[PDB]
Amino acid sequence: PLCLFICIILTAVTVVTTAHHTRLLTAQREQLVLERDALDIEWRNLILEENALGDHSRVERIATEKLQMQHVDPSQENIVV
Amino acid sequence: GTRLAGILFLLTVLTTVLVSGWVVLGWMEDAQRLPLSKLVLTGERHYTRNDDIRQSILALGEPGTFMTQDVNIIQTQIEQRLPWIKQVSVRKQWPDELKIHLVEYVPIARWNDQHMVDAEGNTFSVPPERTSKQVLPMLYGPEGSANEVLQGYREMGQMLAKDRFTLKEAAMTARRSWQLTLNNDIKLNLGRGDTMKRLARFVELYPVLQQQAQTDGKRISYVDLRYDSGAAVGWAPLP
Amino acid sequence: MGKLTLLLLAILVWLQYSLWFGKNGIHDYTRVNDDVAAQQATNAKLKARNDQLFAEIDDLNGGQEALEERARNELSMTRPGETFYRLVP
Repeated sequence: PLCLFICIILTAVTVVTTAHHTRLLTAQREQLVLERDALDIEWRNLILEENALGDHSRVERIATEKLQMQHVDPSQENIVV
Repeated sequence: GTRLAGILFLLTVLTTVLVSGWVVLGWMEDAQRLPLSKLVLTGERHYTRNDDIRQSILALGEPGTFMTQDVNIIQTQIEQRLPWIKQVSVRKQWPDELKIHLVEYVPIARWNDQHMVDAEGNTFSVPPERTSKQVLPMLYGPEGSANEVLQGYREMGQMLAKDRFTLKEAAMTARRSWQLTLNNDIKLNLGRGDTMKRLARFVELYPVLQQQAQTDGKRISYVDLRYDSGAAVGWAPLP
Repeated sequence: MGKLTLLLLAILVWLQYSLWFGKNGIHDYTRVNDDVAAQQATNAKLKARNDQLFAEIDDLNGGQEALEERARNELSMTRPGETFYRLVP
């Protein structure tokens, strides 16, 4: 009967609902690949900034200014498992 | 004779449901337009006082009445006024009675010495007057790390409690470095490295430490384990 | 019962077909939604990894605790008055 004409509009408004959220999700997926790429570039630059600060010749220079001393073998108590 | 009495019987049964319905309809109009003032608190309450729910309800203004008071507005106001409420569900009924169900947060530790954490990592706050009776481990960390530090406490605690140590405080930095505080203010300065491997090194090295501590008559101040297969020990005098 | 009920049905099934197998359809939703799910899950771990290193950098300048951990873990330097112990298997 025409009761299926109700079911047609019900599936029609279902299509426009799906087509809107999918079109909304693809725009979000495209934003996430830009975020992933932006994260890796930030990650690479951070590693290079760590090598500069985590240099042993630099660390030893500031740690000696922090009143520290190299490991001395005599003043070293040893324990066996 | 029969239909004569039957019609009279018809009207009598008719008239008596009309006037009696007229009575109960008046019994409800004088009842459904009264501001409900009976509330009942179902659920195990440990921090909510009875006055807490009361002053937080009437803080909105006039109580209203039945069919004019919204549920989702009352259960919402409770959640913001009482931050230690996990689940709240307010209900109504034909008379003047307000069913309110409460589910509270069970604190397992303190969060930055201000708020608290439960066993599932949820964060919440409680006024300090109602929890000063509890001895609780004091956890620290960045803003969102509430559940992450809790995983570290339960893992490092069970290793320390296995050798009869009490992990009083456990702090994590935003760079994920760890400082543990044990009983009698000895500080374990872990690092971003193998905290589980460095902590197990301490419980194996501890019996040697207290020997020279009492040999030289000194109290252990801190134990820095930011090494590999090693540890630097600080000292302090005793009172 | 006839073309008044059959023509109304052949359009509904073409609408059901275009809903599941169709541009921006149900199967397009499921596939894209799974991608968006796994992406932000991966980006969450990456951001956590980057924020942690950012904290290390933010402490290596204008701070000492992250520098002092490198002064001990990598150069074995100890402070004066700290009795150094070492564990051997």
